[PDB]
Amino acid sequence: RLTYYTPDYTPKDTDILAAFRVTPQPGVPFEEAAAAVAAESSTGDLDRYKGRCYDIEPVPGEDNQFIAYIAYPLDLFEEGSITNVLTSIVGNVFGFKALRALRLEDIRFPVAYIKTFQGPPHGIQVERDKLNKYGRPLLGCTIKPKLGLSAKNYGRAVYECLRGGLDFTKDDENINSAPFQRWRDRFLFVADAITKAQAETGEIKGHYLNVTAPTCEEMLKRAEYAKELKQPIIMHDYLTAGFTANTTLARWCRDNGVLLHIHRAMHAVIDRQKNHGIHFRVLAKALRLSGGDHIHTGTVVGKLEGERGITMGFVDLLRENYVEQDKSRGIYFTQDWASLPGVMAVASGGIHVWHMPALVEIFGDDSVLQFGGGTLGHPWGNAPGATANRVALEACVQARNEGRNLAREGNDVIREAAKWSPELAVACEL
Amino acid sequence: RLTYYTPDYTPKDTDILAAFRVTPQPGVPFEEAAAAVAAESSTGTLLTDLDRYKGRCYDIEPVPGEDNQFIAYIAYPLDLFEEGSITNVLTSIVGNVFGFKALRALRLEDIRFPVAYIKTFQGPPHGIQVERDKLNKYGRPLLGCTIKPKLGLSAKNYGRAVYECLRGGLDFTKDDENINSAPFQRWRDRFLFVADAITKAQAETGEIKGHYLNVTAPTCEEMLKRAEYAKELKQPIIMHDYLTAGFTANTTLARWCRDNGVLLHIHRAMHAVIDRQKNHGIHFRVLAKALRLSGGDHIHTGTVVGKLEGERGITMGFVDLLRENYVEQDKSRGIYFTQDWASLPGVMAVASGGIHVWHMPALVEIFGDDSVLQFGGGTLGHPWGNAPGATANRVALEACVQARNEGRNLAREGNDVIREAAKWSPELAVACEL
Amino acid sequence: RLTYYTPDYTPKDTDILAAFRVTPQPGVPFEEAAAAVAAESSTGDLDRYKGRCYDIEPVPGEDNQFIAYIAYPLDLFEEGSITNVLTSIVGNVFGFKALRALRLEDIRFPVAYIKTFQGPPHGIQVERDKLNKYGRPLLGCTIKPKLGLSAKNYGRAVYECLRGGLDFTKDDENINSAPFQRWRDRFLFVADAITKAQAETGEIKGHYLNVTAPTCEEMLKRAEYAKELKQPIIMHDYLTAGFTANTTLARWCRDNGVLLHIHRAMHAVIDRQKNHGIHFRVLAKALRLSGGDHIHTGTVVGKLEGERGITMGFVDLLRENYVEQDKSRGIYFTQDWASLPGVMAVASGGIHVWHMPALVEIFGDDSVLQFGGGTLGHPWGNAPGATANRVALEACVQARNEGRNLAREGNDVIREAAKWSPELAVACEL
Amino acid sequence: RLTYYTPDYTPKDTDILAAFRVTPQPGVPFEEAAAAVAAESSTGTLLTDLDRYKGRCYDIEPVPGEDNQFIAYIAYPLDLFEEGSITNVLTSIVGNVFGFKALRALRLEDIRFPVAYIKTFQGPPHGIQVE
Amino acid sequence: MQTLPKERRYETLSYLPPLTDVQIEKQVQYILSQGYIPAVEFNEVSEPTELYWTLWKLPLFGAKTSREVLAEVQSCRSQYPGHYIRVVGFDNIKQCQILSFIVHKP
Amino acid sequence: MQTLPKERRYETLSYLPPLTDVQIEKQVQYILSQGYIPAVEFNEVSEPTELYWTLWKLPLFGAKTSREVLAEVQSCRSQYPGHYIRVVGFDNIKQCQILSFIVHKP
Repeated sequence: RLTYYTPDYTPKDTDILAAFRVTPQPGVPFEEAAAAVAAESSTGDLDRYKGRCYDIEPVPGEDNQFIAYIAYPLDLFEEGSITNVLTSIVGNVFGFKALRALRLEDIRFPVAYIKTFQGPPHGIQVERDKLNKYGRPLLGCTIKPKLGLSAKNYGRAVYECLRGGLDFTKDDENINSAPFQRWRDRFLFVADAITKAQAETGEIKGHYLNVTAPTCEEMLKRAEYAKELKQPIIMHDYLTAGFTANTTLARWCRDNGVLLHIHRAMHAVIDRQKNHGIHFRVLAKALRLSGGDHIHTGTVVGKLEGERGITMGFVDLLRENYVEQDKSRGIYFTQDWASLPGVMAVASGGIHVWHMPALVEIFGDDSVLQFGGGTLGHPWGNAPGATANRVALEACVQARNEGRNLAREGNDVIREAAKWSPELAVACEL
Repeated sequence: RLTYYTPDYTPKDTDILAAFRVTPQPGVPFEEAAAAVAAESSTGTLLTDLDRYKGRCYDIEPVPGEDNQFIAYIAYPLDLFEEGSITNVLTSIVGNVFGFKALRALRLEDIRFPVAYIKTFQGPPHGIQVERDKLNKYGRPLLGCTIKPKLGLSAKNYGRAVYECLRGGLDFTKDDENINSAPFQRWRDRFLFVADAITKAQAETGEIKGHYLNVTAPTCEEMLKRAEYAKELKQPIIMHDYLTAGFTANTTLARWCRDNGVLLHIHRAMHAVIDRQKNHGIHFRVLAKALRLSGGDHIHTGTVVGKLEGERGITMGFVDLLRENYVEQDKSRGIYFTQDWASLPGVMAVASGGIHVWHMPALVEIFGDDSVLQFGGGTLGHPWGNAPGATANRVALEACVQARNEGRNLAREGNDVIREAAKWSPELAVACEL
Repeated sequence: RLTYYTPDYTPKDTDILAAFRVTPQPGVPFEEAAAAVAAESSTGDLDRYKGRCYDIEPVPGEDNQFIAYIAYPLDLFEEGSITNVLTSIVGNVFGFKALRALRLEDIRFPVAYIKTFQGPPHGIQVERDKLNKYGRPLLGCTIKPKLGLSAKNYGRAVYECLRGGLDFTKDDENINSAPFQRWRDRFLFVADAITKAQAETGEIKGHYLNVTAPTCEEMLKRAEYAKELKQPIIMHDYLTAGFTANTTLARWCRDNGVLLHIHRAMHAVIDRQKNHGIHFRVLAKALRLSGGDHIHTGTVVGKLEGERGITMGFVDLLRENYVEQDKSRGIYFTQDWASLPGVMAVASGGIHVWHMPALVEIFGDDSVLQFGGGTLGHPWGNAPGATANRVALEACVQARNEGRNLAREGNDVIREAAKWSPELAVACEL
Repeated sequence: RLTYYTPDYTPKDTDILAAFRVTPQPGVPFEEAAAAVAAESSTGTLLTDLDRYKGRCYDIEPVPGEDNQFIAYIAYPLDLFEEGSITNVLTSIVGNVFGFKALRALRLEDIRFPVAYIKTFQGPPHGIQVE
Repeated sequence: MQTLPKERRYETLSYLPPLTDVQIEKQVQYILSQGYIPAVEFNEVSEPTELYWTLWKLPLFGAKTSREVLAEVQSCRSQYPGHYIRVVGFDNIKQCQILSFIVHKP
Repeated sequence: MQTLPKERRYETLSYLPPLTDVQIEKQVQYILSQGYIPAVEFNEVSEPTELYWTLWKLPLFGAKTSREVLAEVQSCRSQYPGHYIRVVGFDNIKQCQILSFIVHKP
């Protein structure tokens, strides 16, 4: 072999670059495994259609590991298919035997190949225009308890969160339909809890109705029903249901005006190990090229400077048009998204009232903030627990719209909003 | 917590068991992490009844020979999950629980879909039995080339390499991973110039030849218009990369192929992201059981010949999970839960390593009759082309099928029946050296 | 040849006459090129199916140029197809080598062949009945700037023009869908700006939603969505998208009650040159026989007596039932439209407040007046800039409904309406 | 005008170039007509950003052997036009610009659809090879 | 420098100041002296999405002076103080309608 | 221990106590000193399902002080006592809208 490692190949602006993180077996030299991670992701008519490696760049601070930049040609891949990028690139390359652990860190879809895709149904700008929610990061409950709640008692907990100024309310991962709660009746009693919570408080309230289904016929008849309840948004677990069902629903949600909340269910099988898998900034690029107006980007509050540099790394990749190659922040390739619409970055960890000064500064306007993730609820319920998370939101947006430095004057603006809010002042401590 | 660790809980015959391989962060005890992997895959950390929908860890069983690792058997109830949705098994079980931060690595080893929950699925479109009845190919492991080169071949040159392999005794011929459609080779033309090359090789030699036409597509509409075209070319078989395209698109095509009589070849592309590390991910015997419940008449189970005794007992573990009706709990052979499939149809186990002529004693002995043997993946073809290259891969089959059917122990008398079949076949004798 | 020049052929009332404007090569005699512009537009039987020339009529005031009247039979052409008239007549005749420049001036579709077509979906009379807008020429902004405006900020500029008494508001040529503004979201936020501007001022407000699309499937699903926003009107760039897509959309807009604003995009590739091309009075007849309830007829204000005689020439051809053969006004054949519905004549040049006395006299009631074409906006915005163009409209219709000669008493009725209107009095000068 | 004539503008590999053959009316200079054919095919004559969606003339190159004629290379950006619509190339580029009255004749000679914009189309159904 | 307030400003001849008795009869004299048929219409509410206005007694086919077309609206002043009275003008032949102006308002 | 009563609580900056004249101008000073375009909008009713608010006179492209952006709303106090007046802030370039706060309520 060793014709798949061409280190003088300055890669074309139409190639589809991929930056693996190879950890080769002991005794395997770095040129030979980098020609091999470019080998079995192609051509295991060969000079034009070859995945070729063009740089090594060993990982600083660690031996026996490097970052093999592979340069796949454009015309190897299907116009508009992200299930052909992951079939071609990461199909038969992670199981190659001369590699102890192979991790796809980043990938560069060019301007030539982003235009074949749809992008999100609605961006940041188009989504906020449809919701008429401007200049603040949006909100969310996650209805706890997950299981067991009948379709109306689930809807009553949706009505109770959405009364308290909460923008959206998430349906769970494992709630698709189940003998305690069918989707036809979950969707009915939720859309009857939104038209009361939108009539009570005039804001456009929504609920991420889970349309993840066994078949793509049962997914679109689960989304065509959320369309005919006049629902603003649905959601879809895009890694258990895949990139053929997501791209089916992407093309639907653009062609039916429904926003799409992509959930990163089962994302941590394939990225959570730091040496093997597919890092989420590839999967964040992969669903910006399939659809999603939202994506969970986890949280920033429980992470160090490097682990939230990486977390803010793919948050810019799924939300900003042009992102410069900044390897310390995790982005390995300068990604031009070619005016593709953005995706929201949904913060959903164990965040609570006091993380509003950070998460309005870290995550900007273009964000959604979920709640109930790890925290022990609110002692007064849901409608005070959502008004706590909405006053503490807009106390931080009020201070941000007055120049107050929310890294230092942030805990002050919660405590001077606990005076003019009683539901906040009891979530002020627990 | 420790309300989700019920160690006395004898699990019911209708629970959906799951055996994780938890590698907890240090200082996290074993019960409290195993209650946690039962926590955030349900009923996360009263409005309902907790004790009816909660996942319960019920046994720990530390892994022998390696501390900081155990096998948390979790017992999810039946009525937590959706009837017929294998993308709701994974959304429930491996959804929110691997990125759990008290755990350094978490590996879903095995999973027991009960008889109550297997019956909501469809199974394969066609089993071992109905696949062999449609193809009229009995008592031998079936075959396949893989069309090299992958990229660059136009659709007619691609079908000439299909027709050349399908003359010389080969049963099937695989379309590649990274071939769905691409500006050199569109699918409408690749399927057309392969149907014109099957019905030439099927009419020439009277066996029902097929080709795994790749219907993996960007959208589920584009997938079914890619499969309904292979239906209208009267093709016997399509294929589908089920982990890139997902389980909603697979179960859509499962239900389609059963309702249209097309065989489904499930290809395990992007499987090694999640089953290759021994500490974290989803072991393939979960993903083998997951597509026996959704569609597929064939699934790549890789190979045996490059692996040790312990690494092929585990590979012959999940070959039995996707091919046999009842499989006993044997953990040295890899299976953690006894699995009644409730007369669900089998899935072929496809052998697709870097394999050639001299492995026909091995892969007819290891993988039985109920198998498919791919070729051309790693080995460098044949000097006389594809049709003498496929007859070398077919005379070596039926020599090893004849030898196995005469008491000849192919483990020991296997290299004799390759050498005594290379005499009566000139196409095999030149393939006998490399 | 010279069996295709039959000068005694008095043409039948069922023929399809065509009056070319041949400029033959030097040395080519006029009988031979006129038999040749009738040659390769047929038969390159013969007595029953040849396009034959029957008159020469040299252009007065100019040598080496004449007006070859060709008389095509009826049964050569497809019933109901204007893409077969232009394939047959002007298909392979302009490229004939013994002709320096060939221009199709006028064409006479007979009563026999107009009845095969649909005509417009709705005429002048049927359109005004649907809009309930009587006795005045209608109005229009064109939303400036063209590009860049997001789907809601585009809709906010539509709401602002349509508040100020403006009847319609045009979507641009090059706005079909583009990564800053998708049609699904442009159409949504415009139909949400019409139901506010129609509820504010009770008049039937409309917007010419651009349904020009790459395919005819993406054009009708772009028009079936403007139908289900209950929109009164759509528009269609009818020469870039062709006469198969208009006749597809004509037959749709008649069968779904949507008015059609035919825009003459790319018209001036094929008629700007006075010696070669297809003059717009052919193309105005061609879309009256395909659909359109409106058509841009440019402007009259920047044109001399002959150039607005020709401009009023085809304005009568696309709006009046019977038009007499008047060659000084440009109409070469007496055209009986056989009670076919009319088309509006949409004035869209650099017209402004002070051209209202002329363009209510020149263009009658049966007209639409666009604005923002070349002029530098209005100094107070859109809703004053539309109220200026609506008071100055109806000040000229008030004077016209009182007998005041708007050629001489026209500038008086603007200046005596600037007193009783403050938004007009600031557009009174700039 | 002359904000649409940027003669130093090296056009990007994702612009949609267009080479007109402008024959301007006399007294109209060459830059001001070439900025005008870049004008009324975009962004016609602070509600948005002009400099991102404007057509920019970037070279003049007078036609040899014939005065009053030049080849205005216009550089339209990518995200002005529709994915997959060749009837939106013509509606944008040759739509509103030939009937422009400061020009006696205007001929769209050539046009460069970039690799970024060719990929939104389908191409032929079947090529030379597949035919 | 000022915006336009939010009024109804009904159909046509409605952005100009409301037409007085001289401008009513001069437009009525435009109806008969151009050979149109002066019909009187009334309606409860004057939005132009209620499409039909209820015709007063006749459309006045043989009406020749403005002193009697207005005198039929003089019979319609006291009858309907709360209805938007209106003199429309129908074309004599060619099936269209031209003049439209409210003469009386609630 | 208490619940939240049923108010409208209009869009954004509306669950906090209603912003006074110091907090109006400090947010207006945030619009100009961050390079956004302070536009004034008004509407009859302030639910966020009526999607367009009617723009007051201009969006104030060259507005440089808060003493004149508010002084344009001072021209909009007496004009519209019953309309929800609002100073929005448009992005100068990149097609978005940021600030939104009601300065006057009926």
